[PDB]
Amino acid sequence: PLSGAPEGAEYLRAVLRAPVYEAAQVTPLQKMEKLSSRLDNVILVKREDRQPVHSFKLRGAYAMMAGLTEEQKAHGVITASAGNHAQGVAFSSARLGVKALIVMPTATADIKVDAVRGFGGEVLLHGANFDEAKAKAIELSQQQGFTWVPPFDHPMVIAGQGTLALELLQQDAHLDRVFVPVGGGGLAAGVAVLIKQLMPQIKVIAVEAEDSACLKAALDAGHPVDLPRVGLFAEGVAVKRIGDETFRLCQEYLDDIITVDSDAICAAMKDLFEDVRAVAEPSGALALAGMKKYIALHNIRGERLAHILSGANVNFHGLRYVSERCELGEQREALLAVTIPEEKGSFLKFCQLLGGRSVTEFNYRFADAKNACIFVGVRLSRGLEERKEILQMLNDGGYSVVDLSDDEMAKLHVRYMVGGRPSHPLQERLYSFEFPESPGALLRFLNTLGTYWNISLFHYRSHGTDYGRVLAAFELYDCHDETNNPAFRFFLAG
Amino acid sequence: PLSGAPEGAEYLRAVLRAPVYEAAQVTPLQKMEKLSSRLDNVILVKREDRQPVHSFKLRGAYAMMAGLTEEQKAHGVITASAGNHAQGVAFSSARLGVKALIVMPTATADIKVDAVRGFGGEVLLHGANFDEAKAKAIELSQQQGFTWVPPFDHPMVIAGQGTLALELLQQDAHLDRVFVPVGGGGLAAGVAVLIKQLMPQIKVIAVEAEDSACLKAALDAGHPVDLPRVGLFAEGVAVKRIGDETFRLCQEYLDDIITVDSDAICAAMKDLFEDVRAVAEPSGALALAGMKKYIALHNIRGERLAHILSGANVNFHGLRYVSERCELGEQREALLAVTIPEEKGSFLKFCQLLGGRSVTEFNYRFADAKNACIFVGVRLSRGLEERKEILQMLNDGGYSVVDLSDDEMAKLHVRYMVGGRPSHPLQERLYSFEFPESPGALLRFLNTLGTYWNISLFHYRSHGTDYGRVLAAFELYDCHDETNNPAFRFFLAG
Amino acid sequence: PLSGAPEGAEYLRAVLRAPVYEAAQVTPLQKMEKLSSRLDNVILVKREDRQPVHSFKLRGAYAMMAGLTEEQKAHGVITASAGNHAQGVAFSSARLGVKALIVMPTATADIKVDAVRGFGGEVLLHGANFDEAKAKAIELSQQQGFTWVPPFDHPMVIAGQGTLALELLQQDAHLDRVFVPVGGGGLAAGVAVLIKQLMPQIKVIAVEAEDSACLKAALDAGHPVDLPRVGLFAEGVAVKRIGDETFRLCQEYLDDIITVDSDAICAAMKDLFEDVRAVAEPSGALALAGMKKYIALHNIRGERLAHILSGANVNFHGLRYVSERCELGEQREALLAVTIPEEKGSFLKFCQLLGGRSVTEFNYRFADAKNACIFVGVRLSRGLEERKEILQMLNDGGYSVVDLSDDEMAKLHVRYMVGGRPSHPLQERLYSFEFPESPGALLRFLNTLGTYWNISLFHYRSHGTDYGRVLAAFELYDCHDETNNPAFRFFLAG
Amino acid sequence: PLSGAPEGAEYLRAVLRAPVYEAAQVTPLQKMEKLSSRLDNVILVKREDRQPVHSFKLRGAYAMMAGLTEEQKAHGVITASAGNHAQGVAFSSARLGVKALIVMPTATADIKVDAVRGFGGEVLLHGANFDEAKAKAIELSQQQGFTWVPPFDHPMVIAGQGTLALELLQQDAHLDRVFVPVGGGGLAAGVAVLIKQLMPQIKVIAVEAEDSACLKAALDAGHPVDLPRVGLFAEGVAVKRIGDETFRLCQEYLDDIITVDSDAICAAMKDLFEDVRAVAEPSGALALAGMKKYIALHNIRGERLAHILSGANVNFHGLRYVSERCELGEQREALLAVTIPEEKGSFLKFCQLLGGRSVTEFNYRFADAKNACIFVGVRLSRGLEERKEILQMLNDGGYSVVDLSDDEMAKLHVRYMVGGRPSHPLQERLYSFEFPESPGALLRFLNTLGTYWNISLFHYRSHGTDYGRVLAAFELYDCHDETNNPAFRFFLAG
Repeated sequence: PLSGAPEGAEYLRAVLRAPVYEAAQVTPLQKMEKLSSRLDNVILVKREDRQPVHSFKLRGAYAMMAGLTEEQKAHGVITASAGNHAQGVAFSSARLGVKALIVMPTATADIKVDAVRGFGGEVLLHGANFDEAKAKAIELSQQQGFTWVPPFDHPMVIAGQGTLALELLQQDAHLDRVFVPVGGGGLAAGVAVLIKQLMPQIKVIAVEAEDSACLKAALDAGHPVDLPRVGLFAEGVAVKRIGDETFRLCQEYLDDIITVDSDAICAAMKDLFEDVRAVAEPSGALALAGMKKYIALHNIRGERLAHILSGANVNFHGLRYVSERCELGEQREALLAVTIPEEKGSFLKFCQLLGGRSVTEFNYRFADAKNACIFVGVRLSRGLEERKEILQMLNDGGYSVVDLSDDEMAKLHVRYMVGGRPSHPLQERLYSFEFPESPGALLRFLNTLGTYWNISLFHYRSHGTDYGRVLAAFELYDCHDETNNPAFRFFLAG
Repeated sequence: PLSGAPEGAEYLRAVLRAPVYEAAQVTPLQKMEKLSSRLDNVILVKREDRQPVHSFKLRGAYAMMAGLTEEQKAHGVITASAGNHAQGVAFSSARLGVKALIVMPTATADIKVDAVRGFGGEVLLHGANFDEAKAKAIELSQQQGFTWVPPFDHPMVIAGQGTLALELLQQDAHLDRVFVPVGGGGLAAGVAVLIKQLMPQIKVIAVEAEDSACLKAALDAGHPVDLPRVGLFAEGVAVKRIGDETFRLCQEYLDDIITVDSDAICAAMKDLFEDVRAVAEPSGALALAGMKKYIALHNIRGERLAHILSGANVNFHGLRYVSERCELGEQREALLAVTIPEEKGSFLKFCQLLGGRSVTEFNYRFADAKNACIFVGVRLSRGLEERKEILQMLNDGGYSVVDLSDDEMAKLHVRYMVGGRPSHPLQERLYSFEFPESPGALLRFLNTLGTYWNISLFHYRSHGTDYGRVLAAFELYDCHDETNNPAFRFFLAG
Repeated sequence: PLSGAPEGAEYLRAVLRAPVYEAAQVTPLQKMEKLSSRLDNVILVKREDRQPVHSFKLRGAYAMMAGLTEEQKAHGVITASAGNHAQGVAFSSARLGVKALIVMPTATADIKVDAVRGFGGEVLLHGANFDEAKAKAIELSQQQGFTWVPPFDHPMVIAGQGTLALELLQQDAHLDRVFVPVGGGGLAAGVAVLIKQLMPQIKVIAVEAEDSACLKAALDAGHPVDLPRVGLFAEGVAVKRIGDETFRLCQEYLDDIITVDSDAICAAMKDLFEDVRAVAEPSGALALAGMKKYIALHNIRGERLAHILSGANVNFHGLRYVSERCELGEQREALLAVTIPEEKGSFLKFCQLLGGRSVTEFNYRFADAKNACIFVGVRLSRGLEERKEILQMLNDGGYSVVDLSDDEMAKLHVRYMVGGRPSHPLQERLYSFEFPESPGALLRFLNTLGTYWNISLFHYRSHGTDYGRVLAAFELYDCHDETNNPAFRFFLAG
Repeated sequence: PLSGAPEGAEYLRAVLRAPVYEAAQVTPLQKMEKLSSRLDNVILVKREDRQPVHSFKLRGAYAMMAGLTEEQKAHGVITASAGNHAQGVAFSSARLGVKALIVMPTATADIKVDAVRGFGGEVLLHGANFDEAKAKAIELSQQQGFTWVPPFDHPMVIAGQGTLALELLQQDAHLDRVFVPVGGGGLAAGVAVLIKQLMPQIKVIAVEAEDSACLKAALDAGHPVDLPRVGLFAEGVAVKRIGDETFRLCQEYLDDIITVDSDAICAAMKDLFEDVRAVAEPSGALALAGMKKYIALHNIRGERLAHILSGANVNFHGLRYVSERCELGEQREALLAVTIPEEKGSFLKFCQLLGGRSVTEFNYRFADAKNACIFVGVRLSRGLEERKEILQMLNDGGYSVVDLSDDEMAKLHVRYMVGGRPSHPLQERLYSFEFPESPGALLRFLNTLGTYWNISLFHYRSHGTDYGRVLAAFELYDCHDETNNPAFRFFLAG
């Protein structure tokens, strides 16, 4: 049984002896083909999302729990967590045949609670926050003799995580460098100590989120230190203080460290989905984000580089924020302020020039009696090249257009704010419409709507798929009368 | 070699003889634990996204291509597709050692083109649309002797898809019913003919998208018929006419058919991600959406039910639309019209009552000199129960609140339209702000901003994670002066 | 639950549903490369010796036992067997978690008893013979409620054995014919009924030992019949009466039957060891022996032919008889009666002509004062061709030699009988010798022994490896005085 | 590329990088249940007979050949061998896509030649012996540029063999000691250097055949030395001189060495067959024979001990010698000199007392007119206990019996020599007989034969199975007249 501050050879022995395959499985090491071509390196991903709990954490939990005494196992284990560690402990306890109590705050989402219960753990809801949940777990440990299972700061947890690197070196014995995400440091400590026993020429690089960089803080100070604040986007690495034993190993065996911001994590999440069709949680894509930054910083080319996709436990709706952040750094649409006359038919005449393109925004509220201003978005497939062709076509067609595609406020805020109330109150009626979405679908809708009615409001927000949905007001194809809709009355009526 | 209209026993023999495991692999059959508990059935998912091309289509393509003569193989194969069939053909041709030409429209996204090239196919860009690409492929087939590889309407393609059902019946020999998505019918034809040879008591149910229901149309008419229109949300099943041979088999061996709308497909995509952490493309989640509708329609309980996750090739950014549609049928936020005085400090005083909750929207534009109206969104974790508690707390605090949470126009349109131009022009300056996102973060920002300045515009749209980003205008923490921003000038300035 | 006389489609369903992989495993189907080349067919072996009990029998036992009711399982199972069925039942009961009592005669070898105990069965030693063991098992079944597990005559046992054919047809879906050994008929019934449901064009041929041919007897009579006698060489098929339900299926679904003698089984055992390095028990090589006979009888060429290596439970010492029988049909040695003078040095002079060959026999006892007769064996590597060269060389050297290589009595008996007592009593002393075995080793020993002593007895029996061991008597290199050895006194002394 | 005399860390790196799984496979590590119980240790066998060439040798050959330059690979490889190394080289060259020439003596058995050709090597028959074959291979290496592939003395061959130990330590990370057979030392060098890098507390023990102990000789001298002679029973370890580089590693990293004789190897071969139903060639069972000797020498108990079953390439007929040697150290039969009167019926009356036992020998030739002496063998199942019961029963029945069961000359020689010529010439006729073999079968034959005829010769040699075969002569049930058989005339006639 490993205790205290083991030597490197002792950690190697414990990694080899850790019975993790009673619960965990050997996960694939896959080449990222598109990113490898773009970045001129062989980039490999270690797919720990393929574990039954969708993260690496069952490795360390099983290794530590399997190493307990028979009396400790008879008295049960306990931890405090609503996340990946809780699932790892619950699953391991089902595989070992040991009682596991997991304490989580009372406000924990039911889906997280049932996930842990489904893996085999007994759950106790207690506490206004994580700190109160952990205090209760520790008190129950004292009163009832449960053994606390730590998320990272324990030699047997570290040895368990080290089994991932023992697989890695046998799946590609020609690796040059390995990138590892760092929360409390158990994964990085285990990977680094094992690699440096077997193939010490391999470089091991820690990656932290810049707003949750407790390892970097500790390295700068020479010892663990508390972060005042921790960003919450990447939950798995949202750790304020590095572990004592994980720090000892990371300080000794890591070769480098790099930090990245949340938008870089977002772009790495999209990379992983496009290349290997894997969803990574933000902490699971952190190591790739660091690798990409490191490749550019050091002009790395021609090497074999691996990162750990450490987990996939992210809520489906969380991917909307990630995609919205990725779009800001991409060129998927043109954003235009188009000034056209307030004459009936002008909207149709403009859209006729857009032709068979996918319109993503077409937003307007009456203001000036002479000229309407429309916020127009157009899907692009060829980026700036295509944006310029649309601008040139609109100019050759005699339209006054201001390009807003690089306007940060348009991209971040104003695209969600076009509309509001008219300059003076209008006698208008309000209608919603729906049509199948295809290139030219808005054009054909406007052609059908015609010129008889003066439009005083228009909202159309489309991702380019499925159905287009229009809100329009007219002064005095599914279609529904929305006149005097309460939301209109409070925020759009004059 | 199967030709024409084979008997059921001949299809069974061809399924057993199809050498698909030279390219495809046996995919897992997994229990959906959460959905099984909610719907009181054992619900199983066949994970064809685990194929190397992330769909089932390599099965039929390899079986057909492996069955060609040596001279046909020497002259190469050809198809027209930018999607899952193209990848299946390209991958099979690399495994068989045969030249494959794939013709795709010239406007095909580069990522789709490189995916096919990466699987081993030669790509020819030709045509303004799919029909022109297919005409060129057929002409090249005539001129140069390439053998056309059809996406569904061929007995050896059908037999190849049938290998999926041969695995299925050995992975759970106690299944009650199997649900299958239908595009052109090759998958359903192969699954149904095989199941009815081996275990005919199993029910096989076709699932179509209601806006792409060519099998249902053909069943109603008694023969294949052209759909006038096909919805494009579910690309893999966007087929206007059922196959001749697939129709013969589906008419004879299917037990039922059901259709579903796009929002049901969206909800099934979220189900699959939450239960087995798999991303399905819309066609890949179609069968589950049908199964859920069928369970309710027929009060099915206590049965073992399987569906095919047929593919995972959906663009990452496409998940934003899916999530936005899912949210409309859920209770994740309260939407409020809050009327508060136009006195400095009123925004802070209201937010102080909201306390440590996650605000998702806080949007305002000056209108009336006496009362401001704010569009407020609040994240919920306990649904309508929690919504009512917030309403009651706001009422007990003396605020005039209109609940907009069930207002379809607020949910679909007005939440993207609050702002616009003031009732008269104002002397104002515009600033953007950013702060780390956490419960109470907007409150602490407003507390810091203080009461010195009269706010005339406020926009704050948050998913509740990472960083909060505010746009505010003031009449005469990262912070940037945005005064006279062009997007503001055209759409927000008075 | 299958009962009575199920239809073919019901057996197919039960084969698919039999949960055999909780105990048994998918076994390899291997090409026999050397035999395929010699016999001009693709000959494949299904390796049921790779099951944990080294025979197929765990398939049927697990399928039947898993299908019992909860009350039957609670009361336990029982059978009577000291062989492969006992092991199958014991192993299945350990996997199912059910009590299994196995009754075996009291004289059962300890190694068979401990094998069954080691697989997880409780063993009761009872009875002077198998019939008394079975009567006790049946009585215990009545008194204590154990469910009898039959070795073959039960629909669920048959369905269990059928899983082997379900694997077979997926491992080579292009098979032409399958050969199956028949004891009581459970294996053949299961294989035939399954194959004829899935690929009825495949021919299924039963193979019986000619001295244990109860299926052939039953087919000739039209119903099960008792054999008066059963040969005991092939224990697994030593069955006097075909099963009732196995007969029904074999009569309906088999295409042919063939019988073979024990020497053919012996040759098939050697074939299997030489080609795939597998040891088959006699019943496990029976199907191959039938296939070889069938190929020649019907001039089969160019086909894909499979047989079942049904078991490997044969005692190591049993392989000596098998090898000795194989040698009689081979040309591995020349056997000679060499008449040489009774002059000191004649043995050495003859061996000097043999040179560097491996002598297998060199046996002599004084008889005639003028001419000695030696029984000489010589290892051959080139068969009759080499035999003739040795005869020609001996004749050119002036020796009188009678070729005994084709003498059946020399091969079967007299090679174990050369020696005995001299024509009159001699004053002799007896010595044993040992030397390292190599070509020419006997020659070098005789050269060292020299001509000083008159040899009156010589025995040397060598397999051509390791050490040569000589017994010699002389009238008045390890070496031991054996004079007045008791065995010499009773059987060799004059 | 490893060259010269690498450090331990360099060998570890090369073991991890050796691409052996392009040809070799991970082989099982199995507990020997019966031997573990008898010897009070956990005894595990590493099953290298499961490689496609039925020995470990493809590991080292593939690792060395895969590491050659492109030009070396283009010019081909060569070796000289008719055994396991030849197969390893031939198979590797087929997997690598490289020409391999294997030179073997012209007298090599066709089955060995075709085995190598079947694995993919080109074979050249050249030379009167192995030394001439090797000289030709070396000359062809010089003239045509083939790269010589050595059987053991090369760092990349050693690293390849080391992959076996890398599997071993992951299959049981709690091993105490590992036993390894030693021919030229490549296996032991690779196993020892790897184990001592990863888990140096594990003891590694070399096992040599006492008559082929070139490592022990080299250890005693301090450097490689030539053995004058090498025993040929264990072909794979029949090496006269240890390798230079293998010696360096074995001297540094081995913990002990032990030697065993051929009979111990024989007993280990039987152990392996009885426990795991594996056939080992003599070199493949050598390590187990050493382990058994080591356990007794050092009173080892309670440990986890592994040995390498290094190969299974032994000819089927070679197992007869192994079984015959094992029988000498066992108690499977009683051997008796029974003196009975020369009165018609005496043979029948004696056998009637033997009853239903299995007679293995019943041999007689007329000598004294008053008393016949019979050589009688009886199968035992309860060893000395049962032998004594038979002796006591025969004595109580009034027979004069001399126990020959412990007589080494009876067991080794005289059992093959009872018969010969009568004291004076007799008028006799000779007949052969055959009957089904079962307990009491000889008794029933003698009862049928009756008392009418005076028997002057009787030979009956049975292994107790299948058919009993009698030769008998009578003075003046299949049955054939053998009178004046030539073998009788030369060796049995008076």
